[PDB]
Amino acid sequence: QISVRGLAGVENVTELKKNFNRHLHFTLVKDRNVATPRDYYFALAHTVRDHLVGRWIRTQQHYYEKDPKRIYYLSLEFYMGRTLQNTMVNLALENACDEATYQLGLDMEELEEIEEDAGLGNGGLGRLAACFLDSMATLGLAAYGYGIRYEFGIFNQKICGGWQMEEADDWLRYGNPWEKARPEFTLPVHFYGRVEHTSQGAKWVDTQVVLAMPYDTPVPGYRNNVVNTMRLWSAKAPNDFNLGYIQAVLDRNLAENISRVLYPNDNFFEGKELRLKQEYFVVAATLQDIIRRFKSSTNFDAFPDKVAIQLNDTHPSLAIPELMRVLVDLERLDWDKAWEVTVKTCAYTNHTVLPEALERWPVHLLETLLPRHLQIIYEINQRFLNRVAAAFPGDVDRLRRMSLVEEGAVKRINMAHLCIAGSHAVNGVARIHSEILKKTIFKDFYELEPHKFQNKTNGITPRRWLVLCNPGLAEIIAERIGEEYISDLDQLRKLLSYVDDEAFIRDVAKVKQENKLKFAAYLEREYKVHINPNSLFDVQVKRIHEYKRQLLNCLHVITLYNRIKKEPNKFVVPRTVMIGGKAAPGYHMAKMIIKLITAIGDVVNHDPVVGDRLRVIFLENYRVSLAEKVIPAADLSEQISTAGTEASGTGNMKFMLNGALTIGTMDGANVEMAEEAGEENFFIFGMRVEDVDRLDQRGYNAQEYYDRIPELRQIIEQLSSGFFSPKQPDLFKDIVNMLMHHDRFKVFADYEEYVKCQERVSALYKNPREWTRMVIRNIATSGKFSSDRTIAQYAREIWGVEPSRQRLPA
Amino acid sequence: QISVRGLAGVENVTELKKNFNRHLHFTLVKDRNVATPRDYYFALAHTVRDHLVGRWIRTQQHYYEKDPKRIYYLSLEFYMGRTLQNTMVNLALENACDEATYQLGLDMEELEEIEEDAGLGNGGLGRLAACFLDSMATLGLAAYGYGIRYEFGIFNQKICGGWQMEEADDWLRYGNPWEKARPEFTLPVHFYGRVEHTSQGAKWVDTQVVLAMPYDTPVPGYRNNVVNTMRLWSAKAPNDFNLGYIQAVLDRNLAENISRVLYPNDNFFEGKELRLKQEYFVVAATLQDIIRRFKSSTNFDAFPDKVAIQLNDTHPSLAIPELMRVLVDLERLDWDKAWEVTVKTCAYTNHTVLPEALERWPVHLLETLLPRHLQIIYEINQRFLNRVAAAFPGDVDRLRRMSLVEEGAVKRINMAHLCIAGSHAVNGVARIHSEILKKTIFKDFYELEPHKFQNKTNGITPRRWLVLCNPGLAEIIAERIGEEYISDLDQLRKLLSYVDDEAFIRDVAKVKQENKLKFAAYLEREYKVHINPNSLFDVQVKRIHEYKRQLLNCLHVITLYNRIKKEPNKFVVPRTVMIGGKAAPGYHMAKMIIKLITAIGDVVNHDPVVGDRLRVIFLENYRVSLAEKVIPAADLSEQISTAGTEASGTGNMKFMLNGALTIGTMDGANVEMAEEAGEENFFIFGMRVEDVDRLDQRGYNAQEYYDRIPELRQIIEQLSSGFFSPKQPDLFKDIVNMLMHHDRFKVFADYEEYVKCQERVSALYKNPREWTRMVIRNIATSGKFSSDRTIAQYAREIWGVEPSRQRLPA
Ligand SMILES: OC[C@H]1O[C@@H](c2nnc(-c3ccc(C(F)(F)F)cc3)[nH]2)[C@H](O)[C@@H](O)[C@@H]1O
Ligand SMILES: OC[C@H]1O[C@@H](c2nnc(-c3ccc(C(F)(F)F)cc3)[nH]2)[C@H](O)[C@@H](O)[C@@H]1O
Ligand SMILES: O=c1[nH]cnc2c1ncn2[C@@H]1O[C@@H](COP(=O)(O)O)[C@@H](O)[C@H]1O
Ligand SMILES: O=c1[nH]cnc2c1ncn2[C@@H]1O[C@@H](COP(=O)(O)O)[C@@H](O)[C@H]1O
Ligand SMILES: *Cc1c(COP(=O)(O)O)cnc(C)c1O
Ligand SMILES: *Cc1c(COP(=O)(O)O)cnc(C)c1O
Repeated sequence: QISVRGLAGVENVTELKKNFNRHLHFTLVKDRNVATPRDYYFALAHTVRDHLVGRWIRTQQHYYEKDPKRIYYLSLEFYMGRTLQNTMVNLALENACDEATYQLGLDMEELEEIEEDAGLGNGGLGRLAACFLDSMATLGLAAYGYGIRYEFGIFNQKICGGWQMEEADDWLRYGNPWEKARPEFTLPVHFYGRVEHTSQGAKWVDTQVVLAMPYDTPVPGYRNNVVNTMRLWSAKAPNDFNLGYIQAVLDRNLAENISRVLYPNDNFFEGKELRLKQEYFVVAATLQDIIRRFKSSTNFDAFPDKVAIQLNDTHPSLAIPELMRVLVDLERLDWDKAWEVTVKTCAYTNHTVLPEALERWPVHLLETLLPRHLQIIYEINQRFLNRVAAAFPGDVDRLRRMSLVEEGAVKRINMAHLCIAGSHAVNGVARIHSEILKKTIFKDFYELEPHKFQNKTNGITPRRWLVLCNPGLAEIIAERIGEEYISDLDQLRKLLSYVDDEAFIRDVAKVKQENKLKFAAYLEREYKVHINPNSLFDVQVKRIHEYKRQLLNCLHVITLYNRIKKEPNKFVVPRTVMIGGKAAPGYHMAKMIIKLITAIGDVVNHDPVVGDRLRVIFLENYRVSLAEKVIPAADLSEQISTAGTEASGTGNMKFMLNGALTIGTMDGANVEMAEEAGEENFFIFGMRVEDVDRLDQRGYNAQEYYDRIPELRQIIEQLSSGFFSPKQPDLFKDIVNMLMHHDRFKVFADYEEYVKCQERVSALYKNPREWTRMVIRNIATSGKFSSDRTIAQYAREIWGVEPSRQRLPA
Repeated sequence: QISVRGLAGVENVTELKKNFNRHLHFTLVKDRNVATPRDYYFALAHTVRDHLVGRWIRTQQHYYEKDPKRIYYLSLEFYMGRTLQNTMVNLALENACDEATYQLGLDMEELEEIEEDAGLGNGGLGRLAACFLDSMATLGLAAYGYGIRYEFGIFNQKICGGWQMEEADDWLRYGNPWEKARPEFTLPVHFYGRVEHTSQGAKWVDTQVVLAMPYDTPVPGYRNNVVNTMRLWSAKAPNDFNLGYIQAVLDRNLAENISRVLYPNDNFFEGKELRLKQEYFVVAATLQDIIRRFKSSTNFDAFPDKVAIQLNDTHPSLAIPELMRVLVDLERLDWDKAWEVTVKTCAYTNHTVLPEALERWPVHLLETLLPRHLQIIYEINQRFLNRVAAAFPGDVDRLRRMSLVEEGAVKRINMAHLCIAGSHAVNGVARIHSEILKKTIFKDFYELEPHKFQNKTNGITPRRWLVLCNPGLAEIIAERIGEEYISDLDQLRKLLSYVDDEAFIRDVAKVKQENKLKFAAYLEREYKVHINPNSLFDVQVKRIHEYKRQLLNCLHVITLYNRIKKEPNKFVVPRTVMIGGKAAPGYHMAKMIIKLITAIGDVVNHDPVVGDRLRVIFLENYRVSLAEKVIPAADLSEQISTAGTEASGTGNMKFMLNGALTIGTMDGANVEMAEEAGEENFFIFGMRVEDVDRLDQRGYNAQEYYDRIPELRQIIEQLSSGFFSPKQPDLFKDIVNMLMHHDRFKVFADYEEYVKCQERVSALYKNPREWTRMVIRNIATSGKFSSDRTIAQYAREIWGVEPSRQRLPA
C-alpha cells in the first residue's frame, strides 16, 4: 500500500503465510474452525519473532568476538508498549505481513489491537528508557537494558462516577511471546545479615537469599540487522526456603513479592522497604552479570574501558556501593583503586528537581537490609568530605550541605549526593534543567567538580512516534525527501522548502483530518462518546500532577463555557478539549483533579446552548498505545507546567513531530523547541523561571489575582458554591482551598496570559492555510528531538564509544 | 537397535534431525556452540511434541462429531512421571529419535534423564490415575482426566545425618513443554458468601471469586493415533481482587495459594481449610466444563447417557452436591429429577479402609466456606435416612450409623457415606478389599442397595512398566510371541510353553543380570555407594507407613546380621536389602523408621566380618523415575502389609511383570497374584485377615512374642540399649515402646513366619535355574494385572461404553 512500509514480494508473502499456518497448528494447537482473533494475533507474533532470532544470535555472537565496550542502562522502568508493529517496522516486514494476513482473510490492524502494552513504567522516565533502547540498537551500540520484570505493571484506570478506580494490569495472563526465560543464568541476591571483620577484610554473612531469574527481550534496530537485549530479572525463592511444611511452601511468596508490582508514583518518593528491595535486587543481579561478561573476554584497570553503567535517576544508585563491595570484599582490590574504577564506570542522569521526588533513604532501613552497603556509604562520605574540606577550608556549612548523610529526627542518605560523588558524569535532561542543577540544588558539587556536569537534552524515537503511529504523515514526507530521515531526523529541515507549496500544504492538512476522523470513530466504538471532527482538538495527556497544571487548563475550559453562556449567539472556534492521565493511587489532590475534569464535562457536554462548540472529554487509561492514537490526531499540545518544574518533557516532542502546535511555558525542553522552530511559531506564555523566583521572594498571594480578575473570581465562586457538583456542593473545597492559600505552582499567576494566548490560538485556527504553514515549520525543525541525537551525545561525551549506521549482514 | 522400539527409516530420521535443529534455533534461541544438555533435551521434547498435535486436534474433532459418551475421571492426584520416553513409545518413534540424536552426536538416554517427573501425587492412588489415563486412551475411550496443576508436587527427599529433610519440588522452573495453557477457557469458582431464599429458590450470594485457568496435557494411546486430554486447573485472582494499592496486589496470593502445593499425606486425612478449597476448586471448575460440553451437542434426562463422572476416592465428593446445586438452583430442575440424574452420572471408587484416612469434614468449615452445599447435604441426608427407615423400620441404631452427619463434640460430614448415597456404583480395588467393604465398614449400605457394590481389581500400564522401563525383557518376550502382548497382556500366558526352554531361561536370567549391573552403576555415580551385583536384590519401595511394615523388614535384616555375627564362617546367600520411600512431613513414627533404616545401614555396612554378604541401602527420593530404574533390577519384592490394610497395592504388580518373585502376606491384590501364578510360585506367609480378627478378639499382647522368641528379644534389647545409636542410646525408645505396647499392625505376630519364609527364598536363590523357572511362571501369569483389563471392566460394568482397539487415521 504505502512505500515506507517496505516491499511485499511474492516469495516473502508466501513464506509468512506458511509460517503463520504452522504456528497456528503446532504452537497454538488450534484449527481455523475454532481460532479466535487472539489466536490469530499470537500466530502472527510468533511468525514475526522467528525473523528476529537469527539476527539476535548473530548480533550477540558479534559482540562476543569483537569485544566492544558494553553499555549497561540500568532502570527501574521500561515503558515498552506493544511490540508487534515496532518489530515489523524495524525489520521492514509491515507491507508483507499486511498482504499475507489479507490473503488469509484477516485484518492486521485488528490483530495489532489485541496485544497488551508492556506497561513497566509510570510515564516519561520509563518511556525515555524505551526510546533510548531503540536508538542504541539503531546506532549499533553494544547496549543492554537491565530492569525488573514486574508481574503487574502500571494499573489499568477505570473511571466510575467520575472517579479513578485502579485495577491490576495482569499483562502476562495470555503469555508474552517476545520474552525468553533464561532459568539457566539465575543468580543469588543477598539481603539482611550482618558484617564480620576478619584479618582478611569484611565478610557479609547470615544473609537471606533470593534468586534472580532473567528474561530476555529482543530490541531490533532500524533496518540494520542489529538486535540488542533487554534483560529483566524476576524473583524466585530458593528450594530450601523456609525448609510446618505447607506453610513454608506458601511463604515463598515473601521472596517472590520483590518483582510483583511496579510502584505507581511519578515524581514522588515513598520510602518503603519493598521498593528498596527492588532497587538492590536489580543492581545486585545486574552487576554479577556485568562482571561475568567482563571476565569472559584479574585486571580491573581495564574495567572502565570495557564497561559503562548509566544510572537512570537515583533508583539504581546502590550500583555504586555494590560495585565497591564486589571489588573490595570479593576481588580484594584496595579501596583507592576500586574507587577509581567505580567513578570511571558510572554516570548519573538526574530527571527532577522537585524535593518530594528525591530519594532519601532512612539509615535504619539500610542498616537492617544492607548493612555492608551502609558501611561503604559512610566511608565514601568521609573520604568525599575530606576532599571538600581541603578545597574550601573552614566552610563548615558546605560540609553539612554536601554530606551524603542528612542529619535530623531521622538520619537519611541522600542518594543524589551519592550518585554525584561516585560518577564521572552527571547530566540533566534539557538545557534549562541542567542549568538549574548547576545554580541551585547541585551548586556546591558543581563548584567542587565542574567538569562532571553536562546536559543531554531528551528525545523520542521517530520509529514509534512517527512511522508507526502516523504512517500517512511519514509517507507524504517520504514522497518529497525520501526515506533517509527515519534514521537521520535532521533531514526534516528540507521541508522548509515546501512551506509555500500548495500541494504539500493540502496533504499535511489532509493527513491531520484523516487522523482526527479515525480518532473520533475510535472514541464512538470503544467509549460511546460523540465528537465534532471539525473542531480544534486541544489535548493535554500526561500523568496527573499539580506541577503539570491540568487545573490551569480546567480554568480555561470554564472561562470558555462562561463566555458562551454570556454571549450564546457569538461565533467561537469550536474545541474538543481532551485531558487524560493516571493519578498515583495515594495522591489525593490528583484524584480530585480527575473528578473536577469529569464534573466540568458533565455540565458542559449537556448544556444545549453550547451545542457542538465545546466538548470536554476525559481520556481513560492513558498509556503508550493510547498515545499512539491521540497524538497524531491533536491540533494543540498543552505543555503548561510552571516554569522550572518539568525537567524536560517528552510528550511535547511527540506532538511537535506529529503536526500539532504547542501552547506552553518556557519550561524544560519547550525552551529548545521554541528556539528550533522560532518563537513566532510557538504559543509561549506565562512566567519565566526568573519571574517565579521574583514572586517567591515577594510572597505569592493568590487572593490578589482573585480580587483583580473578575472572570477568575466567577470560576472560584462556581467551584465553591456547588455549580459543578449540585448534589455535593462542598465537593471541591479542597481544590479551592489549595488554589487560594497553598498553591506551590502558582496557577492563578499564569491565568490571564494563558487565556490571552489561547485566544491567539483560536484566531490562527480560523485561517487553516496559515495554521498549516505554521505546522510545517514545527515538523520541519523537530529533528533535534530525535533520541538518535540524544544517544549519539551520550555515546561520544559520556560513554566514550562511536555510534555506527552500518548494517550487520542479514 | 531392538524391534519393539519401532522403525528408524531414512526419511523419518532426516525429518527429526531437521526439526530438532529448527527448535534449537527458533524455539530455544541457542546455537550449538553454547547449547547445554538441557537445551538438547528441550529441542528433542519440542520435536516429539510436534508429532502429537495433529493427532490431538483430530481426536478432539472426532469426539465433537461422533458425540460419544464422555468419561470424566476426577482426581486430586495424577502421578505422571516423565513424558518424553512414554510419548516416543506410544507413537512408535523411539528407534528413530535414537538414531536421529545419535547422528547429531548426542546420547538420548542422557537427555531423557534431564526431564523432571511430574510429581503431582503421593503414591499409589495418583499413579493409578496415571495408568488409567494411558489405558483409556489405548482403549479408544472419550476420556478426560481433571485435576489441579500444583505449582509444587510431592517434595524432594534429601537424607541428612540419616534423617528425612524436605525440599520444594519446583518442577516448573525450566518450563513444561507438554502442557498448553488455555487462558481463554478460564472459569469462576465461588467461595464463602451466604444463601438467600427467594420465591424463585435459593441464591448463593456475596461470594468471593477465584478464577480457574486450565492447562491441557496430551495423553497418547498406544499406537492407535488417539490423543486424549488431561485438563489441570490453576488458581488466579480476578483483576479487581481486593480493589492500600500495593498491598491489594500482593494479597492476590491468598487466592492463588489454592493451587500452590500438593498435600503430601498418603492414607491420612488432615482436615484443613486449604485442602477443602482445593477439593471444591477442582469440582466446581470441572463441572462447568462438563455442562458446557454437554450443552454444545434444556434436556438433562439425557445427561447420564452422555456423561460419566468417576470419583477417585472421596476427594472430589463435592461433585455430588455441586451437580445438585447446578441442576436445582441454576437449571431449575425439581429435586427428584436432579437426584436421579446425579446418581446415574456419578460413581465412586474407595481406596482405603483405614479410619484415619477417611474424610470427615467438620460442619463449621462447610458452613463458612460452602453454605449452599451444606444445605444440600442435609437434604440429601434426610431423604436418604427416610429410605433407610422405610426399609428397616424401628432400627434406630442403623439410622445413626448410616447418617451422612456424624454427631459428637464436633459434628462432621462423612464424605464416603455421601459418595455411596449419590453414586450408582461403588467399587473397591481388589477382591479382598471389595469383600471387606461389604462385610465391615459399608455393611449397612450393602444391605440397603446390594446392586451398587462392585470390585475392579487394580492394574498397571504395561507401556510404562514393561516396554519403557525394561526394554530388554520386552524384546526377549517379543522374539518368541510377537508384539501384540503390549496391548493384550493376557498373551503372556503363551510363555508357559517356554518354561523348560534352556535358551529362554538363559535369556530371562541375562536380562535380570544386565538390569542389576546397570542399577549397581547408577548407584555408584549418583550416590557414591558400592554394591555386589551377584547378591540377591531384596527391595521394598513404597511410601513409609506403619501399616506397610517396613519395620518388619528391619527386624529381618537385624536377624540376618545377628546370625552372621554368631557364625561368621558359615555360608549365607548374599543380599542387598534396599528400602526406599517418602514419609509424610508431619508423621513422626514414619520419620523415625527412616532413621532406623539408615542407622542399621551404618552398622551393617561397616562391619568387616559381614563383608559383601549383607548391605542395607536406603534409596533416597523414591519417585516414578526411580521406580523405573529399581523395579527391573529387583529379585525379591517385599509386599508385607498386615492382612486387611493394603487395599490393593500396585507396586506389587510392577515387580511381578519385571521378573521379581514376591514375598508377601495375603493382602490386597497379592491374593489374586498368588491365585494367578499358583501359590507354589509365591512366597506367602503370615496371618490371614481371619487370623488378625481372631487376635483382635483375644487382645494382642506383644510381650508374649518377646518372651517366647529369643532372636526377637535380642533385637529389642539391641534397639533399647543403644547398639544402633551409640551417641544417643535412647534414640529408638519410641519405636520400642510402640512395638511392645501400642502396635496396631501386629509386627511381632508375623515375625517368625516371615523369617522362615525368607530362608525358603534364600534356598531357592541358590538354584538359579529353578529360581528363573519360577520367575517365568510369574511373568507369564501377570496379564490380569494390566490396567487395560481394569479399564475395560469399568467401561462395561460402570460407565456403559465399549472399548475399541481400532486406530484413528494418522
Ligand atoms: O527525563 C524523562 C522525564 O522524567 C520525568 C521524571 N522525573 N522523575 C521521575 C520519576 C519517576 C518515577 C519515580 C518513582 F517514584 F520512583 F517511581 C520518581 C521520579 N520522572 C520528568 O518529570 C520529565 O520532565 C522528563 O521528561
Ligand atoms: O488404589 C490405589 C492405591 O490407593 C492407595 C491409597 N488409598 N488411600 C490413599 C490416599 C492417598 C492420599 C490421601 C490424601 F491424604 F488425601 F492425600 C488419602 C488417601 N491412597 C492404597 O493404599 C493402595 O492399596 C492402592 O493400591
Ligand atoms: O564460550 C563461548 N564460546 C562461544 N561463544 C560464546 C561463549 N560465551 C559466550 N558466547 C557468545 O555470546 C553469548 C551471549 O551471551 P551473554 O554471555 O549472556 O552475553 C552467546 O549467545 C554466544 O553467542
Ligand atoms: O463450534 C464448533 N465448531 C467446530 N468444532 C468445534 C466447535 N466446538 C468445539 N469443537 C471441536 O471440539 C473442540 C474440543 O474442545 P472442547 O470443547 O474443550 O472439548 C475443538 O478443539 C474443536 O475441534
Ligand atoms: C511520552 C509519554 C509520557 C511523558 O509525557 P510528558 O508530557 O512529557 O509528561 C507519559 N506517558 C506516556 C504513555 C507517554 O507516551
Ligand atoms: C507404584 C508406585 C507406588 C505404589 O506402590 P505400593 O507398593 O503399591 O504402595 C508408589 N510410588 C511410586 C513412585 C510408584 O511408582
